[PDB]
Amino acid sequence: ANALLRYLLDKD
Amino acid sequence: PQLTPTLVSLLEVIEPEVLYAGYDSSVPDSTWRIMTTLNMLGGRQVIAAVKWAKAIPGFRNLHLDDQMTLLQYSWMALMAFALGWRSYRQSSANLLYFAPDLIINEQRMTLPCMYDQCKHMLYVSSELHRLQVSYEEYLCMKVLLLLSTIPKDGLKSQELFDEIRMTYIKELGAAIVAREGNSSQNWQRFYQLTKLLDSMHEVVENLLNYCFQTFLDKTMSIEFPEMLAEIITNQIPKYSNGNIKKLLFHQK
Ligand SMILES: C[C@@H]1C[C@H]2[C@@H]3CCC4=CC(=O)C=C[C@]4(C)[C@@]3(Cl)[C@@H](O)C[C@]2(C)[C@@]1(OC(=O)c1ccco1)C(=O)CCl
Repeated sequence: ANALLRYLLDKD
Repeated sequence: PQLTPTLVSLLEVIEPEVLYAGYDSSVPDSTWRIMTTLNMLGGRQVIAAVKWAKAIPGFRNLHLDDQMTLLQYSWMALMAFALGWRSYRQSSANLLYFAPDLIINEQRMTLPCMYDQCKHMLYVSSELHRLQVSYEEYLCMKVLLLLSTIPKDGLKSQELFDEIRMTYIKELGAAIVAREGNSSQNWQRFYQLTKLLDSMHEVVENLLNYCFQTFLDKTMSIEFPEMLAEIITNQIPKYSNGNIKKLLFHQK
């Protein structure tokens, strides 16, 4: 869940 | 006698610029058009808030699930508080400054389904005005809102979280002192500002109730971007399950 959120947190 | 840079000086540097809504005003207003445009603007503001949060020293050291959880719980608090600040700074009037190209004055507030919501939002700018909050106080308070709500059973990095939160409580104190004002009343103002933080919980409760309602209403045809839709979908059950813990300064 909150996939876009996780994506933004986990990126360079 | 401080030999290190102030945290608030950093917060000033990482504060994101104001975004434009891209609202077309060559065509008559409608509640639907405004709400959709604001939702899309909100999505982008929240994305900018993620980058902002990651620039707060220590935040990235929290467990990734914790970083996610904090932003999910507080995105509305962050958005409403910044809205209040822009509104407070921009005018004297009773207006909401969502963006330089989307300002809602007393007139636009009479649009269908917009009065009660705007009133709840205007409360924030009203309070900031009443207390004459400074930019530095505002920046510290905004960080505390990010750290204002956690799961019922806490975070994975609870110890680091607590240390970070205490750090910005201290920094809020520093901002009060740095503020051009009454010295002997610093501790009273500390109470007043943390009282305002407590009341943001109710502000958010109201705005989220209406947001959730709109999001679930298939008759209103209002669009949400992926960012907000995912967060809202994930949060609705939690508020129902009571999986939430508001960190109150002045209540048990
Ligand atoms: C009352 C809610 C709260 C609103 C958010 C407040 C906080 C916020 C501030 C912004 O600057 C941009 C976007 C949001 C994140 C808002 Cl305005 C929008 O998505 C729109 C939101 C959810 C909301 O806004 C309104 O109804 C509204 C704003 C002005 C008149 O009505 C809504 O449910 C519409 Cl889908």
